Amino acid sequence: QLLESGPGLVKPSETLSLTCTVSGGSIWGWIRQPPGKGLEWIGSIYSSGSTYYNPSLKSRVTTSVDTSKNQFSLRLSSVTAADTAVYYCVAWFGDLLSLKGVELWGQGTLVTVSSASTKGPSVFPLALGCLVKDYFPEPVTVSWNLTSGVHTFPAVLQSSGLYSLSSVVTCNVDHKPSNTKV
Amino acid sequence: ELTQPPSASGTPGQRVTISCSGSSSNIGSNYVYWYQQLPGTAPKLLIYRNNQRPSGVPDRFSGSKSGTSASLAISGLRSEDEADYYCAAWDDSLSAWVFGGGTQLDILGQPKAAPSVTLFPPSPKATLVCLISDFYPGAVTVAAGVETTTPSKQSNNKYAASSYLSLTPEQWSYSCQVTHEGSTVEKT
Ligand SMILES: CN1CCC[C@H]1c1cccnc1
Repeated sequence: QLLESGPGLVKPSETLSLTCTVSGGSIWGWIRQPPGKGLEWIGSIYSSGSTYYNPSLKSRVTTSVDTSKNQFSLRLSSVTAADTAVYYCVAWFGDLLSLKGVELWGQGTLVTVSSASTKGPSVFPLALGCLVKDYFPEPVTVSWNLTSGVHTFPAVLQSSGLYSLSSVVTCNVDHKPSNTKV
Repeated sequence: ELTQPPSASGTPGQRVTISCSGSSSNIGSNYVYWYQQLPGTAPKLLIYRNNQRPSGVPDRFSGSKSGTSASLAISGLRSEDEADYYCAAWDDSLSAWVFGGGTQLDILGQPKAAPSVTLFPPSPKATLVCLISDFYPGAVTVAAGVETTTPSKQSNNKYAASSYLSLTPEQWSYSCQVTHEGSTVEKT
C-alpha cells in the first residue's frame, strides 16, 4: 500500500490537498468514492507528462508528481459537500521484473467537506469496552494495549451532528482531525 | 459508461461470472481491468490486460473480453469472496479512465444467527449503549433520545448495529430489546 496523507476536513469553498509516497511508476492518479457509491476517476498523469482529468470536475483539479522526492499530489479547489468521499491515490507499474501487473493503491483518506468545527471525543469506560462520544468529523481508530475479541462498531451520527462509537473486548483512542489520543 | 449488473450471488465451491458492457472506444479497443473491493479497504487489482493476473492473485479469478463486453469469472467460491467487483478501462473518445458501477457479490449458504447483545450502563451526562453483533440476515429492530445505526456488514459477513439512548443523569431500570427474525432478547 502507498502512504496517503492530508487533512480529513475541508471547509466549503476551500482547497482539498492530498499526497502519496511512491518510488517510480508509469501513471499516477486519483480515484474517489462517496459514501455508499461507486469508484469515480479524478485524474491521471503519465510518465510523458500527459495529464487527463474527469471533465465534471471542471477547472478544479490539479495533480502533480515529483519522482525525485518519491511523491505525487492532488489539489481540488472550491470544494462543496459533493466532494465528500474516500480519496485514493493509485500508481501503475505494470510488468516489472518477474512481477506482473503491479498497481499500488493508497490506503484511502476520508475527506469530509463541512463548515463545522473539529471536535475531539470524550472517552468513557464500558463495564468490557470504551465509549467514544461527540466527535467530528470521522474517523476514530481504537486499539487496546490485544487484538482478539476486539469489536469496534461503526459510529452513530446523532442529531447534534456529532458522531459516537463504541469498542468492546470479549483502549487507545485516536482522533487525528482534532489530534486527540485517549 | 461501463455497465455492470448491480448484484450477483454464488454458492461456496461453485462459480460466478460478472459482466461489464462498454463500447468500441473503451472495451472494444483497450485493456480491461478488474477490481475486488472489500468494504472500507482500497480496491485490489485482480485482472489486467483483459485476462492476465497480477502476481499474488489466486488463479480462481479469470477474465475475458469479446467485442465490447468483458467478464470476470470466479471459481471455488468462498465466503471471503463477498465483495464489490469493478471493471475499468481507458476510453479513446473521452481520453479518460472509466469505471463500471460495481457488482455486489453475495455468497449464499450462511445459516441464520441470533444477535449477540451487550448493554452498558452510564459510567455530567448519561448514555446507555446497546451493542448488537454477529447476526444474520442483516436486519434488526431495537426498542425520546434513541439513536440507532443502520445495519453494517461485519468483516465475517455477519452484521452489527449499535443503539444509543441519551438521557440526563436526573432521568437515569432501563432495557434494550433487540428483535431479529421474530426472536427478541432484553438486556437490563
Ligand atoms: C491502469 N489502472 C487501471 C484502472 C485505473 C488505471 C490507472 C492507474 C493509475 C493512474 N491512472 C489510472
